[PDB]
Amino acid sequence: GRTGLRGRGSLSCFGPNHTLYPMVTRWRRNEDGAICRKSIKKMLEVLVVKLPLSEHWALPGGSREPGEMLPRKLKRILRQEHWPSFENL
Amino acid sequence: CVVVEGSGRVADVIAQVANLPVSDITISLIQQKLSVFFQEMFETFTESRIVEWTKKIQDIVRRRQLLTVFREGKDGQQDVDVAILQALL
Ligand SMILES: Nc1ncnc2c1ncn2[C@@H]1O[C@H](COP(=O)(O)OP(=O)(O)OC[C@H]2O[C@@H](O)[C@H](O)[C@@H]2O)[C@@H](O)[C@H]1O
Repeated sequence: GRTGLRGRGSLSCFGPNHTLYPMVTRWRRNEDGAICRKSIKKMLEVLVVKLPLSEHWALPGGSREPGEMLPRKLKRILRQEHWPSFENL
Repeated sequence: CVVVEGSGRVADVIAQVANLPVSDITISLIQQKLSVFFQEMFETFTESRIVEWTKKIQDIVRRRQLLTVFREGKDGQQDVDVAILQALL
């Protein structure tokens, strides 16, 4: 539809600017190791980042300007260097 | 047998399933209502205990003549006597 602002803005190029948002999920265990329980469903854990000048938690997702290292474009400094390519595999 | 409402763990889970039809008991519904009231030891339940307690609650709420709830009317909070008399009759 319409947004109200003509132009490119702070985005890279026109149209879509393609990016990949990976998420990691795992279960939340009790002191015993069994799954902690809600009223009906269960408890889930995600791994999130907080940047020093974002004041917010967000997903470690990067712009898909590089091919496979776009999660590394989110998480080269975050995850690893060589084992990062292994986890990318 | 008269059960008293608003009292404890087993009393509430019997009193909730009082006027229900006998076929409407689901083994999911049993552990659902169980783990909220047994919330201290809710994780200590296994499936064999759930099916045993479901069978027992089934065979109890079948015989609707021999059971009564106190209902915890809580506006007069009259006596046990008004409950015990009807549970006699
Ligand atoms: N979907 C969104 N929801 C909320 N805020 C957003 C979103 N997308 C972008 N922003 C905000 O827009 C601002 C500019 O976007 P980018 O800088 O392109 O986003 P990013 O590169 O992921 O963040 C860079 C981070 O580095 C710090 O220097 C800066 O404080 C920023 O938090 C950022 O502060 C970011 O918080």
